[PDB]
Amino acid sequence: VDFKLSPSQLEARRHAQAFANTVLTKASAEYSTQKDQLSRFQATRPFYREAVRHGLIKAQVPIPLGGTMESLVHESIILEELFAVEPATSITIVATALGLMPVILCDSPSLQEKFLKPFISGEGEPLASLMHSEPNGTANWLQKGGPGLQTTARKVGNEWVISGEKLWPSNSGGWDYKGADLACVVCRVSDDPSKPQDPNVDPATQIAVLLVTRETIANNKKDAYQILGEPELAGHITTSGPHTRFTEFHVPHENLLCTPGLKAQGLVETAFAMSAALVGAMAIGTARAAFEEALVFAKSDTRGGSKHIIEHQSVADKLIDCKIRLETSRLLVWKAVTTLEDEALEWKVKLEMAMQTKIYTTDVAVECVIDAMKAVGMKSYAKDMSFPRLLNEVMCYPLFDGGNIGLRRRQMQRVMALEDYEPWAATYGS
Amino acid sequence: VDFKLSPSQLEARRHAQAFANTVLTKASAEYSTQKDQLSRFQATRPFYREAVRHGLIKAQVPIPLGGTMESLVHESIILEELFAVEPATSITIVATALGLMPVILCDSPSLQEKFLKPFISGEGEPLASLMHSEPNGTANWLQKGGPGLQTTARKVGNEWVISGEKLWPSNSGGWDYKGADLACVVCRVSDDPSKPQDPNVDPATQIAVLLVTRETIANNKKDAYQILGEPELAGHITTSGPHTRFTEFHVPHENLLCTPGLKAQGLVETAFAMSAALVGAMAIGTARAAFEEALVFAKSDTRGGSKHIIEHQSVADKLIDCKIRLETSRLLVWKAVTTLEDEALEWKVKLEMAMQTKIYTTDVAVECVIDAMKAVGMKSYAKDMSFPRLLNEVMCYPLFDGGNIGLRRRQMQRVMALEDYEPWAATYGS
Amino acid sequence: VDFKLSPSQLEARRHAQAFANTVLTKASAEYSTQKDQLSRFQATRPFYREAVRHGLIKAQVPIPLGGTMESLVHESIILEELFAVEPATSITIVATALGLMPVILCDSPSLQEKFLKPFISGEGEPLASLMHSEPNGTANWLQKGGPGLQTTARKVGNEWVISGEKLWPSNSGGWDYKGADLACVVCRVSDDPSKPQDPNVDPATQIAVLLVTRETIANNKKDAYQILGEPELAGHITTSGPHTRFTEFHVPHENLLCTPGLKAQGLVETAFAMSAALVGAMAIGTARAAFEEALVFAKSDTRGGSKHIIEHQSVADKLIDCKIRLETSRLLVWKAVTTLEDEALEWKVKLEMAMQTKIYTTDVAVECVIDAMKAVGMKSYAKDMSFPRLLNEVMCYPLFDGGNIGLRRRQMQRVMALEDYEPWAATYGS
Amino acid sequence: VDFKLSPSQLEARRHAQAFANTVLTKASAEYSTQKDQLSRFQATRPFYREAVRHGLIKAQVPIPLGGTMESLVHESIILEELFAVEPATSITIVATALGLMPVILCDSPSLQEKFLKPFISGEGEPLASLMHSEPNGTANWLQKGGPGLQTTARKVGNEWVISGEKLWPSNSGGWDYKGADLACVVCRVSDDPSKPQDPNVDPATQIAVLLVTRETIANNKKDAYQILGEPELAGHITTSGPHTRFTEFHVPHENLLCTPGLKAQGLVETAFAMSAALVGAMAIGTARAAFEEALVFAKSDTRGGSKHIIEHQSVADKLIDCKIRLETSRLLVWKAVTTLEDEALEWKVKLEMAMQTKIYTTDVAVECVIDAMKAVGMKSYAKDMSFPRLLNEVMCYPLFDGGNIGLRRRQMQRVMALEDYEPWAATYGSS
Ligand SMILES: [C][C][C][C][C][C](C#N)N1=C2C(=O)[N]C(=O)N=C2N([C][C]([O])[C]([O])[C]([O])[C]OP([O])(=O)OP([O])(=O)O[C][C]2O[C](N3[C]=NC4=C3N=[C]N=C4[N])[C]([O])[C]2[O])C2=[C]C([C])=C([C])[C]=C21
Ligand SMILES: [C][C][C][C][C][C](C#N)N1=C2C(=O)[N]C(=O)N=C2N([C][C]([O])[C]([O])[C]([O])[C]OP([O])(=O)OP([O])(=O)O[C][C]2O[C](N3[C]=NC4=C3N=[C]N=C4[N])[C]([O])[C]2[O])C2=[C]C([C])=C([C])[C]=C21
Ligand SMILES: [C][C][C][C][C][C](C#N)N1=C2C(=O)[N]C(=O)N=C2N([C][C]([O])[C]([O])[C]([O])[C]OP([O])(=O)OP([O])(=O)O[C][C]2O[C](N3[C]=NC4=C3N=[C]N=C4[N])[C]([O])[C]2[O])C2=[C]C([C])=C([C])[C]=C21
Ligand SMILES: [C][C][C][C][C][C](C#N)N1=C2C(=O)[N]C(=O)N=C2N([C][C]([O])[C]([O])[C]([O])[C]OP([O])(=O)OP([O])(=O)O[C][C]2O[C](N3[C]=NC4=C3N=[C]N=C4[N])[C]([O])[C]2[O])C2=[C]C([C])=C([C])[C]=C21
Repeated sequence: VDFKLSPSQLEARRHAQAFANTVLTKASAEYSTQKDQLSRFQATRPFYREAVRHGLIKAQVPIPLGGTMESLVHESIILEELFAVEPATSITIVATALGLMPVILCDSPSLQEKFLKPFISGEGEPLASLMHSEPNGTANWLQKGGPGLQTTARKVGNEWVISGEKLWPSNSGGWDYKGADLACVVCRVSDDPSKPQDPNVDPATQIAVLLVTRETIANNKKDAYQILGEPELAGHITTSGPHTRFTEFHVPHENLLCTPGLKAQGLVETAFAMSAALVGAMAIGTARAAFEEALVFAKSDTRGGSKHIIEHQSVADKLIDCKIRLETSRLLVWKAVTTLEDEALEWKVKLEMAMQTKIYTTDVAVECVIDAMKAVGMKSYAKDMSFPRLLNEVMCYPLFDGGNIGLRRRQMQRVMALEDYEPWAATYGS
Repeated sequence: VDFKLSPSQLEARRHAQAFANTVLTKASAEYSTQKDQLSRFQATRPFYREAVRHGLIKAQVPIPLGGTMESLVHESIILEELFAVEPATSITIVATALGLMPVILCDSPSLQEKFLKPFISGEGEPLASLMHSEPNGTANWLQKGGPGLQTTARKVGNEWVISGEKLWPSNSGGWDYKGADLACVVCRVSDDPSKPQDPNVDPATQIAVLLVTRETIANNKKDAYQILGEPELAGHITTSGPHTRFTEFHVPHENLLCTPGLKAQGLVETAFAMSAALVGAMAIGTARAAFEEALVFAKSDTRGGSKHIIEHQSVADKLIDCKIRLETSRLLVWKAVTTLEDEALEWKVKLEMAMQTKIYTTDVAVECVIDAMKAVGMKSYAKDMSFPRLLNEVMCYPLFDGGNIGLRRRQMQRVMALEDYEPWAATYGS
Repeated sequence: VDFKLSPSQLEARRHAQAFANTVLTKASAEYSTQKDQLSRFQATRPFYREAVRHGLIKAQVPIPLGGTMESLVHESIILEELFAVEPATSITIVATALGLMPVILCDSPSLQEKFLKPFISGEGEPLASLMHSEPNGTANWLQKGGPGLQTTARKVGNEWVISGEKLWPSNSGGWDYKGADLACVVCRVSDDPSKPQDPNVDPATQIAVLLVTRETIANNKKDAYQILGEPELAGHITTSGPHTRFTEFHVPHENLLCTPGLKAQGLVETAFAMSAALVGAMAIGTARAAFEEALVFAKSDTRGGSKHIIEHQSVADKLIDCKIRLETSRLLVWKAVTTLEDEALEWKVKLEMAMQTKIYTTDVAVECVIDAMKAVGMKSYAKDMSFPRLLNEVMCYPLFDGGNIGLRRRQMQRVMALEDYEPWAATYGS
Repeated sequence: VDFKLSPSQLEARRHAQAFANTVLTKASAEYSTQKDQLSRFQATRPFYREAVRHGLIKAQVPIPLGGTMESLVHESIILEELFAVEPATSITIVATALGLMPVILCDSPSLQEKFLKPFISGEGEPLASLMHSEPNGTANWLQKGGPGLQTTARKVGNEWVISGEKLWPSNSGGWDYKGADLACVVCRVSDDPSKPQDPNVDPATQIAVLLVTRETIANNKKDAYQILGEPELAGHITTSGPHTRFTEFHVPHENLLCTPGLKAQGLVETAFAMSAALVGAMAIGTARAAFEEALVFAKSDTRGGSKHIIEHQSVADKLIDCKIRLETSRLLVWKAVTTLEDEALEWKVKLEMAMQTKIYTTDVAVECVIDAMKAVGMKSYAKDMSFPRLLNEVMCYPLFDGGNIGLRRRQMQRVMALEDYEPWAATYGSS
């Protein structure tokens, strides 16, 4: 057991810091003047372009697939540094990574060659999206006896026809609402969409994932793909994640990611478990910005007293708590991503670790931001400091990427209740 | 011991609910279009007008002084209903109340008659402000050997001359930056503002409070009173609490609230202790709105499952923790304001109880809003629900009205450390 | 709304204190030399004797029934004082109170007069016990489709025959294992005990409560009523709540408490709800002793430094948190018991308030004891201080009287989910 | 970065597990019958003998000093397995390790060769004790202008004379109150012990460590070393940490660990910093036993319902929270001991990491035990389950080894307040 960083991992850190400082710091002056969520998102376009130019999109795809991703620890380091400065654009990079994951993870060399090509070119501003989330929710999408996903697909000849609405998927409508360069649309198979999911068939057996590109949307009637809305979010105000409606939206059979059923579900599960671990790095980045801002302040400001406020035990107690949360969180992320890369561990083991990581790091990040504000006091509440932005951004994390209460705690509970559950396999082996 | 409400307490609730429902609900339409903090405050003026017309400003003044305040429990009931709906204007009323408290509490019948007049009239939109807070902080304003308040006063002839800066005080610049109708300016006495506070002099012995009206300001040179800025707040985006500079600002000696010294400090301390108790009702109002919005959702929405989400043990646990926090908070506030009104108890007992109240209610109000959001899930993060507003609003409370970490816990610690401290005196008697 | 105590409330406190100080302080010298739970329980007989002599058992029965209970606030005040000194004997009194509650609550004046008789006499050491808890658990005793209670009753001729086992009920085997002077044995009605509970009938319709006295036991074969064992408890080491087997145990039909079904369930529910509210006073008593011991220590000990440790912000912070938990807890208890006594309120309102109180008071009491230990430091871990006993004692409360996790949160959840739920009805009315 | 365990690390776990299960499980039958703290301690002697025989005392000493300790991660693994089963005897072993640390960390080969010898022999039941703590407290022992340690020392001829009292030090009296085989006695230097510490001199400059063996004690008058008492503890009921009084107790100058002053204080700090990191594994063992008992119960008991209670969200939530605390705790411990072993890092960086580790792991262990008890319910409260023992044992951890409130939070705060404080140096290197 070793925690030492390789030269390539310290370089990744240096590269991410340089990009965030020289590029991402200029973003706010552009997006802040815009009047709504989409406009703010479109204002980030030049910065994403610079991310592509800096090789950061290509770094979201494994080397075997023509990308430059060195490992998930490198990835975790990059994301922490990025989110400690500016989640605008940073969020777009990782949302694209997620949107690429089902293609990355499938075992279809032709699909990989064809659909990952734009993202490994180092050109343009291509966006990917994993379109899973829906207006009615998704915590219960696999509940046997329940309605299931409300975006459905049926096969008609050599094509699939998609019917229904998505809500929340990042980048899903692309820069201009004519679509992400690649969307992986997750559907429930239904020959007759006006009828309820069969309560006697396992929902996981009816899952399909269809690859939709801008070409696919262009080859369809205009009214077959409509953007109905764009949520105004409490924080991450520069992201896009619209409300989309599919109506008789035709997709070539060749665009079907794999055979419908447990394998399709598994691709979705694996993608979202990988994101569950990586989200920890984002949360640490945000909470670290908070902690660091409060630490610098506490060590340089006396608040009209005789000594720097760090010298008061209650203030120090808050900063200690912040520090501990960030330290424990990073260790857990690095544990989780390494666990996920370990070919000798069973899925159950990797999944459970990923669930722990998402739950802990996101819950604790919020406490860290809030405790940092309390320590600084009143001055943390005005927008000449980072905290108002950080407070809104940090509340995203426990809720998104499969919220802790409805999704991640349930996924974990399910593993723990299996007769063969081995709690310590990721540490002490089977 | 009795918890039953009188018909007048019930009417106070009804009256406050109706005002919030019929008047306050219309405020957002007006302030949401405005570009900055001051503009948003100005947009709020017609609603403070209606609050005056509804008698709510007169209700901030005791009956023996020409006001209509029935009791502090009536007050606590009104504040909860207002803040449950909309802190805009509601904050202005309560900030005015605090700005009036030093005059309400003094032993000067002539001063009371003169200065409370416009506030008990039922007319106009008159604003009051207790101007204590400062750019450098105030947590250590009473520390012997420290720099002390940086807003100072010296007597010259039959006038006092104020030098220095205030920051944060609600309403202080009035509607137009020409002054609150009444500001109580808290100063440290210094015949030479260039020299440090005497470290062998108890800071409390040097406190003066000077009454400043729009007339006082108009009778001074142009740049003797300057508004240097207006903080943009995370929440309560329609209040005004500017950065003010006094330069050789002359005030008549007749406007000095009382003899400078311990009695002046006493009036400030007492006003802030009353507001420490009342603030709990504000926190309750915000957190209650969060709880109720989450509760309705939970009992009407299945999130794509087969049952309402309140039927999941994890969801119910969150709503349970919310309800418990709200219930204990309200009991504590009523206990505290009732203790304040009890002539048999000595100040230190009333003070310790008010500190507890402020600390508890404001800390747990934050947790209540956060748990409500975790129970609702992703939907809580978009502005078509209240939570984004409530999250920014609730974080004000542990920070403002004397922060828990620097001020209130320290005030409580000091009382607990006294040799004759009686922990249960507010309950079981001395 | 009023918090002021009457002369009788103040006398009840004074009386409880004198009894705790003069009588209870001497119990430890007797029970400490004993070898097992029963030996320790039996060694407290002389102190329960004194409690009866001080009228404390008679005080558990309302005045219309020949007892001296003044109110539930008086009761809460009494219990707080007793448990702040010594839970031994104190626990026996309140367990007797619980045992008597179903009789006190029933609609039969002749049952009341016959069975309550020895408890209002002021002589002897009468013990009562509500025999509900079982070896297999009780959290799901009313679950439709579940196995239900495993102590069952069938009617044969003019008598009932009880089959099965109880575990935990305080006082159940009396001083000598020949039985409590009054036991209320809660049973699932089953004509054939070898058959499972019918999954098609609502469990609450099958509840019956049978009154079992030392007479009943003497009138049965020696092997019909067996004590299989006595749990060795972490804390409250002088109580008795043994493992009891009923085999073909015959009970007169006259000794049936009421009609089986909802009526009998209602009496059990009501009894346990009242105890849910009163348990708060016991938890406060224990936590108060912890807080006050830490407080006195903090104010008199420098821990080899230059100042009393209460002058360290981290120490004060712990003491402040303790104080707040205690204050909020007592407010909630007094609110709940008052709510229980208000005939204008629906049962579900009283139930929900009782549930909140049990959950909150018992959870935070544990935190209060631990923090007080943290503040005192290493010294708190040795048995020359109260803390070791208090720690073990305090951990009983979240678990017993219906655990927070399996029972009270579930009872509260059920109420919150009802369509006609009124969260604030106990405060603001229906 | 790597989390995989080596064959020897995996073997250290199997070995520690086998010893706990075959040996330590039998301890209870012997100590449970005794009537007081010392008797219960004395009843564990045969189990400590077996620990020695299994090479576990030798494993508390670095290889270069003739011991068998392979690394602090190995140590962490061992302690977690031991404490998961039985802290009796396990506590004696680690308390000995701490008592050995000042000698292990000193720069005197002759002193190490001589004093560490019985402990690496693989025979007997040798005990070591770091005698720092005192009746009046030690949170403030280094406070300038404060009273300081009340165990003082003065040099008279070629000897040192110790005056004052210790309280709490593990094993300090040995098995029979004739002394631990090696005690490291931490003293404040004072020529006239009736005079207060000079408020103008830095307390750290006055620290001395004097080695005191059974021979030392035998060479003194009887009344010069007396045990005044033995605390009855809430938990870890089989350990000894007596109240000791030194009255004109003579020690050879040859037994002075190093020159009094900052270097002597540094050895104490480093020793206690190392133990701050290792304590985390002790707390993990205790909390882990709680988690595992609750998990087994939750997955095989319906509590009179129609499904196992782990199938209830609120029960799962407690087990999840326990699991997460345990996982985060072990990562932190392993990070901390790895940091401590990193020659490229500054002391302040190592210390800060050790403080964090101690504060977090020990606070969170307590929550883990209590949550596991809440999930099991009423049954966890009776002594036919482990929890009553685990509850009392777990509360020791935030309190001992320098309590979190008075000591470890203050040591950490002090580091954070320095101008050159580097928060992420143990992770991202120094700039
Ligand atoms: C890598 C990282 C990056 C990320 C980004 C993403 C994520 N996640 N994005 C997205 C995408 O892309 N795609 C998609 O699809 N999506 C998305 N998102 C969204 C998210 O994911 C979320 O999380 C979802 O939507 C889900 O949600 P939730 O909340 O979790 O769920 P719901 O269904 O809605 O529910 C709610 C609630 O309820 C309750 N429950 C239910 N059920 C249940 C419950 N409990 C218990 N149990 C049961 N069964 C609970 O409470 C819950 O909470 C997104 C978003 C955003 C904002 C962004 C920015 C992005 C994104
Ligand atoms: C009842 C209702 C009413 C409300 C309104 C008001 C209030 N409060 N307003 C005002 C007025 O009116 N006036 C005045 O003057 N002011 C005001 N404000 C402000 C507030 O009050 C606040 O709170 C103040 O500013 C204070 O703050 P703080 O934070 O508390 O303090 P400082 O000084 O800043 O400090 C900070 C921090 O630091 C630390 N420390 C210091 N010192 C110390 C410490 N610790 C410990 N120890 C010591 N010694 C801590 O951490 C702290 O925290 C206001 C405001 C607003 C926003 C509004 C809206 C309003 C108002
Ligand atoms: C007023 C004051 C007085 C008191 C005393 C009494 C009480 N309470 N005692 C008694 C009597 O008397 N009687 C009877 O019967 N009993 C008794 N106890 C006992 C108690 O009450 C307890 O609490 C019972 O046992 C119950 O328990 P719990 O725990 O709650 O339940 P279970 O069934 O066992 O369960 C466990 C667990 O699991 C889980 N779960 C289940 N289920 C479920 C769940 N979760 C969710 N959901 C569902 N459904 C949970 O976690 C739980 O926890 C007693 C006792 C003692 C110790 C004493 C001293 C006394 C008494
Ligand atoms: C790993 C290994 C393990 C081993 C074991 C040991 C440890 N720890 N042991 C011992 C030895 O060996 N040695 C010695 O010396 N000792 C010992 N111990 C004891 C412990 O360590 C403890 O921790 C000590 O004592 C310390 O305590 P504390 O608590 O921390 O302190 P003090 O002084 O007492 O204090 C208390 C309190 O107070 C307060 N404060 C003060 N000061 C201050 C404060 N605050 C804030 N600030 C300031 N400045 C606080 O709150 C505190 O808490 C031992 C023990 C035991 C039981 C065992 C079993 C073992 C041992």
